[PDB]
Amino acid sequence: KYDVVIIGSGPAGMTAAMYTARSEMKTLLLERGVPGGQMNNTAEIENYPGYETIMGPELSMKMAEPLEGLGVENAYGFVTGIEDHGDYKKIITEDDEFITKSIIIATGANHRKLEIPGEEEYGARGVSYCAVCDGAFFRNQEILVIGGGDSAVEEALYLTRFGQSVTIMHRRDKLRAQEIIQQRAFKEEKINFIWDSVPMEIKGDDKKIQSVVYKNVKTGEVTEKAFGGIFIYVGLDPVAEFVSDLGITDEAGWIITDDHMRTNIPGIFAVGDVRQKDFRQITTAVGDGAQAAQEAYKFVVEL
Amino acid sequence: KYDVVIIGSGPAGMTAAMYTARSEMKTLLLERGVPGGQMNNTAEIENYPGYETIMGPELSMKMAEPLEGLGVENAYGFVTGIEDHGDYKKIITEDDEFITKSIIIATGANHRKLEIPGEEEYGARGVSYCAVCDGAFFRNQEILVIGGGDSAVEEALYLTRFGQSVTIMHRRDKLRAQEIIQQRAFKEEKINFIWDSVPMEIKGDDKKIQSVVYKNVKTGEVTEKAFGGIFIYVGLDPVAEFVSDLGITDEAGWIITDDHMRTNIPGIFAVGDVRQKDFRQITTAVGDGAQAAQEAYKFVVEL
Ligand SMILES: Cc1cc2nc3c(=O)[nH]c(=O)nc-3n(C[C@H](O)[C@H](O)[C@H](O)COP(=O)(O)OP(=O)(O)OC[C@H]3O[C@@H](n4cnc5c(N)ncnc54)[C@H](O)[C@@H]3O)c2cc1C
Ligand SMILES: Cc1cc2nc3c(=O)[nH]c(=O)nc-3n(C[C@H](O)[C@H](O)[C@H](O)COP(=O)(O)OP(=O)(O)OC[C@H]3O[C@@H](n4cnc5c(N)ncnc54)[C@H](O)[C@@H]3O)c2cc1C
Ligand SMILES: NC(=O)c1ccc[n+]([C@@H]2O[C@H](COP(=O)([O-])OP(=O)(O)OC[C@H]3O[C@@H](n4cnc5c(N)ncnc54)[C@H](OP(=O)(O)O)[C@@H]3O)[C@@H](O)[C@H]2O)c1
Ligand SMILES: NC(=O)c1ccc[n+]([C@@H]2O[C@H](COP(=O)([O-])OP(=O)(O)OC[C@H]3O[C@@H](n4cnc5c(N)ncnc54)[C@H](OP(=O)(O)O)[C@@H]3O)[C@@H](O)[C@H]2O)c1
Repeated sequence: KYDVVIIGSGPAGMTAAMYTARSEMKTLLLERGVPGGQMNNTAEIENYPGYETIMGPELSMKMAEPLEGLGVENAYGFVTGIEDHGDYKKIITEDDEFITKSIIIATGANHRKLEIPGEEEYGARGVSYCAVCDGAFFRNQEILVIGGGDSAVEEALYLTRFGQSVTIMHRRDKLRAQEIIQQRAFKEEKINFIWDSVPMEIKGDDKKIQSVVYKNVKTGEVTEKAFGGIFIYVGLDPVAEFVSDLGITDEAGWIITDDHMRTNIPGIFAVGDVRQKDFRQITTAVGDGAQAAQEAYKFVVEL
Repeated sequence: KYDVVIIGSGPAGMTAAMYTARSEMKTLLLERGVPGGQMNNTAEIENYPGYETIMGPELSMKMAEPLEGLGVENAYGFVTGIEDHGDYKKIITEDDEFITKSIIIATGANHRKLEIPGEEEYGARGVSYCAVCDGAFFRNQEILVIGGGDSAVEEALYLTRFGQSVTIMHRRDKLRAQEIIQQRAFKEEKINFIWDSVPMEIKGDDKKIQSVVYKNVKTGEVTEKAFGGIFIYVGLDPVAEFVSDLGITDEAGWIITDDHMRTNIPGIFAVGDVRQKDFRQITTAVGDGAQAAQEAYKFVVEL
């Protein structure tokens, strides 16, 4: 009944949906939230070719704009499972079932947790995984940012708009982030570093965070320092629970595809951040999405 | 002396160059012509995520804009060859030589010729491979477009701005173009079709084209019909002459890569339309470019 159902309306899904709709495939695009995916949790995007710098939620709106005029059917849905019935597939959401000849899984990735004490307790109250969401709550605070990748370092630079200082705590002595971003952080006067360190405990009063205990990974030295907020950027986990049974995931839970976005299962493709891969960017999301869309067209044509 | 040299400044090269420069790689971007590649020969781009519709040369300018501020060194060059000297590579242009640790080949593809009589003779004078370049010379003419793919059909739709009529001659009875574009052509009153036909001869007076002879591929029926211009869109050939010796090309001349944009030769990558692949779009150009850029960074880091 659908030719293709795309699950997730971040940039990979949105590109896939634009491409399938342009091939006049009967196209359903399911999204649990706001179109844009991670781009809506991104302050400034500088490396999407075509735009010099653009705010994440604006790029999200621009990518979403044409979809309805192309005849993509946009619908709310949280997908909880997928069943392979051979020559069609069923997709289960909270309240619905959808039958389709093909599926493109574009559900992305989620913030990895520290799994330390205080992290859950202070969730609403000092602990954050999203600087554009929460930064303004931390005006004039000493902010801590955990991680040494692109997100940690970019989000620390963004947060300097609000905080008195932002400290980046990284578990080695060399950042993973792109050098251009490293350099901007090195030069920014409101950015401090705690190198070779990991957080051990987030502590507070029963209302909000007050301090963090951490440890040096070369010496075991333990320090406790006051902070008013902590933003955590220690990597990603896959958003793929709805296929855990199906035999298309690696040991960490990422969806395995070949180079044409194909899983094990004929007619189920996966694109973007949810796939097993190293390089997670909007460029490769868009690329993957277009490729899967063309593979779904051919699969459905042949069916 | 360069960390990376990218050859060609279409969207794949431009994305690669943006990414390498952001990793602070000493980056040279060589282009024989105008930045933009094929996008500058494209009238309206509707399927680049982020833009609802944009003229090709404008998207070209937007992609080129940030490169110099990122420290990409933009230079004129027609590359004629590449030598692998093990731990560095040399690139030869008309007048220069460049030494680099890595190379990303982003030189794209060129219009395939019909290789029929009149095609060369009327090159300047009725025969064209570029509608945005030449269309306005054909105002009120009966224009012929050869091919049944995305280019033929889109470029025929564009040309209806100028011609009295545009006829699309395709060698089968079903177009290859995206269905949305097929449908727009079917509905457009100024588009006619000559199905199941191939051109045999382009004829004219010693000044300009006047007629085309063609043949029906199911019956052998031969027809000659008057036209004032012919635009040819019968597919692509690789632009890779400068590596023909090197053992990285297939029998048709496309550059073979794995899924990380790697050739046989360590430190030489290839991206975008020049690669052996099926799906040639700006989305997959940009994707390939970003991936190669990250692979070049790692290669150079390890060297
Ligand atoms: C802080 C930050 C800054 C970044 N900055 C950049 C940058 O500047 N440049 C860049 O190239 N990349 C950047 N990235 C990476 C980029 O955002 C991602 O690579 C990209 O968004 C991945 O797109 P996607 O479509 O695969 O997944 P996502 O954008 O994650 O979209 C997945 C979508 O699936 C939906 N979804 C998930 N589960 C379900 C379900 N069960 N049912 C229905 N819908 C569901 C989600 O709501 C989401 O909208 C950044 C990432 C972060 C966190
Ligand atoms: C008429 C038309 C319409 C199109 N419309 C669309 C569309 O709407 N959407 C879409 O997604 N795709 C479209 N495409 C496809 C898209 O343009 C290409 O996929 C894309 O431009 C490929 O980018 P690239 O960087 O790999 O190669 P290119 O854009 O071809 O760029 C290659 C560059 O290399 C340079 N170069 C070549 N040889 C050398 C040399 N020896 N030394 C130095 N420089 C050199 C060239 O001058 C060129 O600038 C269209 C194509 C055509 C022809
Ligand atoms: N501008 C952009 O293009 C952009 C922006 C944001 C994100 N992204 C992409 O999105 C993907 C995810 O990025 P990310 O930065 O969110 O994750 P990431 O690349 O996995 O980086 C996580 C960082 O946190 C470190 N870390 C992990 N645990 C830690 C701990 N317990 N204490 C201190 N530091 C810890 C990691 O250390 P190690 O380095 O030792 O592993 C790493 O440096 C990447 O592929 C990235 O390039 C891109
Ligand atoms: N909007 C976009 O995304 C867009 C726009 C333009 C181009 N592109 C991409 O760029 C790539 C190249 O596109 P293209 O259209 O230039 O080439 P293409 O996909 O190779 O299509 C060429 C068309 O011409 C036909 N043909 C070949 N020889 C012929 C002859 N002698 N007489 C009549 N018809 C003949 C082919 O026939 P058969 O079909 O029988 O082979 C085919 O239909 C494609 O991958 C395409 O999708 C994309």
